[PDB]
Amino acid sequence: QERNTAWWREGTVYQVYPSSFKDSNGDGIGDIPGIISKLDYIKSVGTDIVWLSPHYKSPQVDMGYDISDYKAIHEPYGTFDDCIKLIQECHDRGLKIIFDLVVNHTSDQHEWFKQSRSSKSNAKRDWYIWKPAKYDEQGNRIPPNNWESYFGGSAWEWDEETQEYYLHLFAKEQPDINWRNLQAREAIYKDAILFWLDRGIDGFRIDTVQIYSKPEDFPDAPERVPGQKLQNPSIIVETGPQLHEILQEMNRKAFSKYDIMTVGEGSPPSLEKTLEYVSSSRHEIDMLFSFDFGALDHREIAHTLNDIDMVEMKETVYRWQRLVGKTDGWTTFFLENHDSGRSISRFASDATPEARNRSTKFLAVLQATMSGTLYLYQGQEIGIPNLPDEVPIEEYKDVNSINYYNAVKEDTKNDPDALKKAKKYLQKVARDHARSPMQWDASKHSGFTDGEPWMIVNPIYPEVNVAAQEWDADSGLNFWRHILKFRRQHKDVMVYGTLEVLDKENTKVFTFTKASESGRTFLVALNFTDKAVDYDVDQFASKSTLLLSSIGNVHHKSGSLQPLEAVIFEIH
Ligand SMILES: OC[C@H]1O[C@H](O)[C@H](O)[C@@H](O)[C@@H]1O
Ligand SMILES: [Ca+2]
Repeated sequence: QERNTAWWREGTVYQVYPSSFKDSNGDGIGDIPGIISKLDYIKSVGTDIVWLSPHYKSPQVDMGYDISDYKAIHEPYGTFDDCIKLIQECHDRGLKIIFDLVVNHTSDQHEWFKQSRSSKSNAKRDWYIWKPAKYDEQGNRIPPNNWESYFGGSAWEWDEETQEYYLHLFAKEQPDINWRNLQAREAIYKDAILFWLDRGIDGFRIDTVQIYSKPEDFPDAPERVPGQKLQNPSIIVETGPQLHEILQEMNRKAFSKYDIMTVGEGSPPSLEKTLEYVSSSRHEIDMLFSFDFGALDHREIAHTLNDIDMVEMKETVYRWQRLVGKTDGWTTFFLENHDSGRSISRFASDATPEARNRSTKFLAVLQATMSGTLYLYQGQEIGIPNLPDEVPIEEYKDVNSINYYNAVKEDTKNDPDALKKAKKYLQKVARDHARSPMQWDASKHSGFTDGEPWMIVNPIYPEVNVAAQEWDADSGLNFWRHILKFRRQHKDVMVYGTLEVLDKENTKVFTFTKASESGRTFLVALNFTDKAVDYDVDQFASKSTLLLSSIGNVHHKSGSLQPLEAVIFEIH
């Protein structure tokens, strides 16, 4: 198997969130014709590959990640031929398109589940994970173990009609597929994978790629949150006994028969296990998204915020950037997606118009200099920040936000201080900041819809919008376009370059080198603080020439880095 890999290795991915990108018929929901009408705009950002988030038939409990039919399209997004049209419209403009592959679980409204839960004698019973109840010391009915769902509460839902519990790592409406059942494997391969590979898509975003295979004895998860009864089982379900078997099967049967790229969500903590997923040798998948970088400012399982430790951040960047050049694997880099808070709000300053612009360019240098495939999320190019403090919790429509807040309200019996702390946490890292409609212009709802949007449009939209940034040479959008042109022109060091960290102990400035095997080497310095810091490039590079600064080359002062200034130098 000799393949065309350069297109995914060097390509820039733009992630589209169907519900929030563009509404073409004023019902307040985004749709496929809206996407088709904005494809020229996507191309103009610098995009090679479009990553469409789940658009298939779904009750929208988890906004597309609970699928009720792999072969049909969610009616508000448009018709089945609208989906085929989008694939062609992308292709017409030189854009590839990848779909979201959600196969750890299905909707509870999927016909496969309606059959599974119907009776214990049903032919498709074993297609999902059913377990009998356990009884505690005092005779009460309890689940098979302490596993917690990622959205709160136990991971086992009680089906009274069949007196048995079904496994659900996500919502009660997302029952987990039993991957031990070969008949269910074939059903997924045919409907969720080969059906769309046969319609000409260029690849998939594989969800929760580590958790398909559960250990046969479903043992209690470890005490990750001291003294709490239920425990998230991510650490014991990740890379299960059949996981690599499954990925190997998906490659030989589907991925290897088409010219595509596969990107998996979730990576192991070690290099040798990570290479078991992405090494060319292995013929499984091409690259992985790691949660490490996104986890520097919060701990999801404990719903706690924390200050970013500069040295841990550097070690996290190096942990995965080390795959490029020293191995036959690959890696990715991203600061945003549908499951995260806005990047300028979490990693830079969003306080003022000037700060939003300076921060957008700052993070742009951080991402542009990282090796591996680069991923942008709709909005990131124009510096959309997080929803401000004045937006109340009722507007946070995401199920993860509602379940957490409700669990605080229940477990603390409306402790008002606990609710304020729960809201503060949600204001920094909720998934809702990434789902507020795309900001196109300064008209009603930032020109996203003529109707009433399905979720609140960020109220900074009059300042922050595409049309405002299009003809402004100094906008974050035109900075993003230039930095991607720079990235392609210097791909030997930016895309394929080996990364090495210098001045490790420095807590204010991150300094690293990107070296090609051709010879060429760049040095990147980022001042993550908001005060001027003394910085001397000559202590880390014999000879150097400034190529670009995020604050403007003429504003760069030798012997210092300005607040949130990132610089690229050619050295050696
Ligand atoms: O499908 C359940 C969850 O897993 C997926 O990986 C998605 O990225 C996330 O948005 C979703 O809530
Ligand atoms: Ca619509």
